[PDB]
Amino acid sequence: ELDQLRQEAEQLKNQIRDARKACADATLSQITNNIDPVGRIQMRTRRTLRGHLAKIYAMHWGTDSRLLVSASQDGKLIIWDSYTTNKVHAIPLRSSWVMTCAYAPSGNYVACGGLDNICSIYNLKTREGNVRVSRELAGHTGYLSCCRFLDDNQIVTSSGDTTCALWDIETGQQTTTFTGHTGDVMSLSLAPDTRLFVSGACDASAKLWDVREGMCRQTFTGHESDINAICFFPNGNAFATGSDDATCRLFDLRADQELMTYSHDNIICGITSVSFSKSGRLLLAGYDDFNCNVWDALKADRAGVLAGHDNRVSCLGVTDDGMAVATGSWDSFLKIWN
Amino acid sequence: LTEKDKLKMEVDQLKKEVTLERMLVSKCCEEFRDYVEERSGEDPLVKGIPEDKNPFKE
Amino acid sequence: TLSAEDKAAVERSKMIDRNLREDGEKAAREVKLLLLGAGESGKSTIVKQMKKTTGIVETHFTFKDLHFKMFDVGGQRSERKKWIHCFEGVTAIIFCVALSDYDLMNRMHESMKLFDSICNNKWFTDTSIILFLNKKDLFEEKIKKSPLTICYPEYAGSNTYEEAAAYIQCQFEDLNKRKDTKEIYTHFTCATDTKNVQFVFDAVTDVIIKNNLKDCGLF
Amino acid sequence: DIVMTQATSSVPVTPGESVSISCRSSKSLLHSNGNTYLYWFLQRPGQSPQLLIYRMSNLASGVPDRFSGSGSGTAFTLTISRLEAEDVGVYYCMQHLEYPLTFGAGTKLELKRADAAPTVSIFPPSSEQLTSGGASVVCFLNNFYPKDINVKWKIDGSERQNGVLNSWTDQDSKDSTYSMSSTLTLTKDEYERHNSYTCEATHKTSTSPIVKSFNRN
Amino acid sequence: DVQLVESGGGLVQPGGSRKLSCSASGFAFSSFGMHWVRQAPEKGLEWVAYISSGSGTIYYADTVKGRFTISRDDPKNTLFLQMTSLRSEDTAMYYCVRSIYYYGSSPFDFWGQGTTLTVSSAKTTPPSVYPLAPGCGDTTGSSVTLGCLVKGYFPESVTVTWNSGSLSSSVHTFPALLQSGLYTMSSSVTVPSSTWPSQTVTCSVAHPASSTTVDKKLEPS
Amino acid sequence: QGPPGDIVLACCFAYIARPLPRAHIKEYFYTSGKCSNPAVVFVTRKNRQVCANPEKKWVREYINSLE
Amino acid sequence: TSEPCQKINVKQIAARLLPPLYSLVFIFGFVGNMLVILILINCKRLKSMTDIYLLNLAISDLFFLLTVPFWAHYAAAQWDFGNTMCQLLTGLYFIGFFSGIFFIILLTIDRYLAVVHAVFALKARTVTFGVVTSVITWVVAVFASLPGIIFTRSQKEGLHYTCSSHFPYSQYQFWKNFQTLKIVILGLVLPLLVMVICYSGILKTLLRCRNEKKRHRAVRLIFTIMIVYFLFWAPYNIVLLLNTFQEFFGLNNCSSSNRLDQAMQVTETLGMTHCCINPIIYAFVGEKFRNYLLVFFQKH
Repeated sequence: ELDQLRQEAEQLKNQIRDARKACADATLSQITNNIDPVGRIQMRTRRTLRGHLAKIYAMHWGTDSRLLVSASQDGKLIIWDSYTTNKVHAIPLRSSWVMTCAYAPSGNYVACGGLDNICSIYNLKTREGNVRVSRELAGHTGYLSCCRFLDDNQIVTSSGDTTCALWDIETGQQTTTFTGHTGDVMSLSLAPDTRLFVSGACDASAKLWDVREGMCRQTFTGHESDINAICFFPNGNAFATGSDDATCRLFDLRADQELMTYSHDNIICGITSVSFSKSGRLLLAGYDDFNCNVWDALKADRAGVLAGHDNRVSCLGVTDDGMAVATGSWDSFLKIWN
Repeated sequence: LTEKDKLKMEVDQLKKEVTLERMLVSKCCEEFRDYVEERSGEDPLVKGIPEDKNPFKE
Repeated sequence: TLSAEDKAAVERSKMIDRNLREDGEKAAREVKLLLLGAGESGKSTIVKQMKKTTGIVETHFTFKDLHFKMFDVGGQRSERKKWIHCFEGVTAIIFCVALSDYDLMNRMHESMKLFDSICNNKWFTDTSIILFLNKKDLFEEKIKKSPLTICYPEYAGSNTYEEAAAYIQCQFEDLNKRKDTKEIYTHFTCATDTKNVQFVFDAVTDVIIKNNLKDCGLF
Repeated sequence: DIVMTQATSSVPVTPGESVSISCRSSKSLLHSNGNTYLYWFLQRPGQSPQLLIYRMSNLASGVPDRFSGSGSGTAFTLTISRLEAEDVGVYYCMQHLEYPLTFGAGTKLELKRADAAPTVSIFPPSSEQLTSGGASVVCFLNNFYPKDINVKWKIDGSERQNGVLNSWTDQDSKDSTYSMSSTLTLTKDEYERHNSYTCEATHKTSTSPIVKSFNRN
Repeated sequence: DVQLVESGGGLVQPGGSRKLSCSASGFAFSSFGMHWVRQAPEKGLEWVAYISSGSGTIYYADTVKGRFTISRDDPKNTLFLQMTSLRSEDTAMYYCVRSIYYYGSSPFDFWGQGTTLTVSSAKTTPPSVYPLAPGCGDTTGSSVTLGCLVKGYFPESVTVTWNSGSLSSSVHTFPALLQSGLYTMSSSVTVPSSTWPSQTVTCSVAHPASSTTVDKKLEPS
Repeated sequence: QGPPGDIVLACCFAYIARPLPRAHIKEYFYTSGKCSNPAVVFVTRKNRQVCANPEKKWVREYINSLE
Repeated sequence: TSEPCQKINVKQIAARLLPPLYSLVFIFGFVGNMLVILILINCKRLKSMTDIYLLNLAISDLFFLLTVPFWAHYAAAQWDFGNTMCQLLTGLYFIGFFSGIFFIILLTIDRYLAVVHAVFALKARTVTFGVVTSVITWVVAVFASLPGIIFTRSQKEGLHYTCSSHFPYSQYQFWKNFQTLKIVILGLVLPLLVMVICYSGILKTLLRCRNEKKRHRAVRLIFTIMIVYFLFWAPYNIVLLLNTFQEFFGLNNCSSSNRLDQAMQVTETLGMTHCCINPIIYAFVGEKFRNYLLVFFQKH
């Protein structure tokens, strides 16, 4: 009977692949052949933030595109003012094994977690003047791979036990659980409206979830190995995934299939972070070969390279207004490029 | 059980996914191209950014 | 050029910077050990000998004027490939292994495979291992009862504690391909005296001496 | 230094109505970094000040939303959309662009009420004071509005001006009325040299001032 | 709750010295820069002193530079202003203010309750109390006003009550004024004409500085 | 001891007996401090270099006059 | 009727020979010192005492070697700068010379502290202590240099120019002994006294080590350091001890005085070589610095 279920699943997969092939009449690259190349993009480092004493594992831009939080497993959450390079806050964490950080859209809270299996929320605007942890959300059983704020009271966290979760910060309990992944979840990406989000896991599949009802809508396959990063296209109808196969794949929610692959035989290192520009014409891919790359999303040819780091680019982000791109590496230096 | 329920949920998800209606890749790619073209000209990281209006200056 | 309210911000930035620099200076004097094992490998026994939160558990203590911070990954139940690289800078890797599990695909072979995987690693090409061999008191009666060859088909020798233990030790220590850039210490940890902590102290002293030599340039 | 100028006082306004308080600086407070450094503080009767606005547009925590700040580089305004009985007090503008921090003169927001004529009572020197060589004649003008008022002293019909000490009570927190005191002091013999004494209050509630007099017999 | 309690105020002769203390509780005292701001009697505010966080920077107002020293004991959560060569112009209420400076902070967000400092050479003197009853020919209306005059007292701290605080709805206390180097005020109570002289009306005047308490019973003329 | 270079100059080995005609004397200089004995060398119209004892009374007087 | 023994028979040939060797030893040491300074400042900086001690030693050697070319030109033709620069160059030369030795001693003490005492030195190896010690040793070096400086003057005689040091006559015979008693005790006796103890402890600790290849290489390097230092600072200092007491050994002859001067030139050249090789000995030894140099060279 189990063999019967497996056979039915395989037949369903075959039917789905056949349907996708029937719907894959063309690809993005050909229809954009008449668009002139963006040219050689040569960004320069306008700032360098040097306060961390260990590897940088997460950074997140503020909604005002000036302040940014960054987490390092020296045990510190440092909030930088990128305009003036001043350290606004330096929160000491209870567990130094931080793997993720979040800056609330309102700017009032930050969140971080990691191998401690707990997501801690820090209140930045307490009257006492000292940042203090307001809630320790403990309902996971694995490392907190990522976390993101829906608002000042809702947070989504994807963990290493293969389940994502939606929390109620005030009550400290788990509001909803998102199950359906087979391998560890490595990233999260809220949609522009924050109604639905995509999570990438080690199964090489990115799953679409609707926050309110807590179901899974779609599964996107096409990667040959794990997915390290996932970014939502600003339009909110597509998202780009970076994988260990040195390939960045563009996926569409409506078509439910891959639109483009950004790779060339020269580069054989896995991705670590992916992010789009404000207009979506550029895809910024942080690599483990120490060199960030800038892909012309409409042409797939390398628009440029960002080589200013001496270790893995662990995190990459773009200001909400698209003015600058912050890259944080394992050498403890953030660099703002523009 | 765990494996049996795992297979059941996988089959259910596959059913739900196969009920989906998929739009042609051509139209989606055209929409992507048009959306990027409408806004590429004003993207700071694509077009040259003069220093005087650059928030990051020395 | 700076507003009267911006110099205060710069002063706060500098004060935070000099606070976190001294915090890192303090952290640089901590001996970070990573505890590893499998099943009932006696890791609880090692913690007891030394002496709410799922995942990594940190235990800090001081012995003979040195501060140890033992990180027991414990029940992570996750792909180690995605969270082991954060321990690249650890000082030493304590590795507990049961010797009464030679009877029980085998538990000894599982431990051996885990040891090989975590010893020959992209990130632990220099960190020294400290292998603990637990439960020798019980393994004594177990080897008196049944032969060890049931676990090692190639084993050739007598069915005695000293030789069985020597063979197990040699089999574990032969798994490291890079014998020149990292050493594998060993101690039959069932010893209930303070030797259990003394051996770790000696191994960490040797490792830090080697690191200091490498920095100075002698090595 | 930077000189901050305000009006000495603002027109009293009724609760529920909007009100504006202006301040101005001798130099532009708009720094090159975009921040205009100006803080608006409130000091209520018998209490310590408290921040209302910081950097000219930001409402401090715990401040009701009705308070708002605005203004150009060298002219600033604090607007209360709907006044309350709890907004009475002094409003100060302060500049933080350069040290030293120079406050403003302070605008004293006070309530408005229906005009009421003063109740005037005259009191002669007590026998106790008369035995000590002094003689104080006292004129109490209770429960009148507005603040401005005049008091005149006469002795047997002859005006006197010097030797009068005048005191205004702060506006009553319950009925919003003012109460006034005029004290006219003499040596014992000088006071005893005359028989009748009088104080007249000239107040806007009556064209003819209200008279209160007493004869020493 | 955030609290800044000041102490050390009182009476000081001109040319003397005095230390004002500010005890901080309920917040991280060491993260905040501190200010001392003075308010002269019946006048506006004037910035006096500023000490940064960690004592890394200090500023003084020109009117006080060289005479006042600002310091902070973080372990005890205390702020000190030591004043030397006090002048007559230095009499005022001194307020302790906290101020944290970074991107988006709100400086000057809390002020203490203030401490009163009186720099004057006047000698402590008890008050002189005089009753104030209607004149002999005074007309008896529906309500009658009685009062008490307080003259020639120093320092400026006297409390007047009527019938041990029972009469407070119609009680008025007039602000003190300087006369002949001392202080003077008056106080009034209006009561129904049927209650006086039927019921005794007494005013109690307390001068804590001289530790004096005088009760005067109003008597009809 | 001393700095690098060729820094090798003629050293003095003997002292003059009595003063020579002071008129013909042009200049004077000291020898390198490395040499064994102290001495002041005078150059005359015949360019003759003659030693002297700086601790001597008349040599000291001549040095004082010429300085 | 004669004059002091004319030192021209070998003096001219010596002054002709010297400037080529001074240019060669100047370029060979300047390249090493500049590479060391650039790599350390750009790549890895001030994490422990050793890092800043090596930087300070490199800075001292850079000064000493920047000063050498001026004296290299001195050999060619004559001295053509002036008295103020004659004093300044000697001062900078001695400053670098003494600072290099002091920082060698500091590095040798740091190695002993790091190796022999590991638990104890785990907390004492802080950058603050290193920097305060560096400034203190700079202050000590300037103190030992000033006595040499204040007696240096440029003599403009008719025949030629001189840029040497002339001691006060009344105390002339005294100070030179001091001038020598300061360049041997700070040159060999104290450096070797510290080195013997430090490296004896280091070797005793190394024997306890287990490896059979890197330990042998380390012992080879230790003994190479000791013997090369002694070899390159024994000849000059010994000939100085001879010269300051030239007559006590019965060398009262022109021939013996010329032998001393020729040996002085030859043995000085060795010392210049010693600043030129010292950075190589203390940095280019199988160290992580080798890989840093490789990678940073690949970056440019």
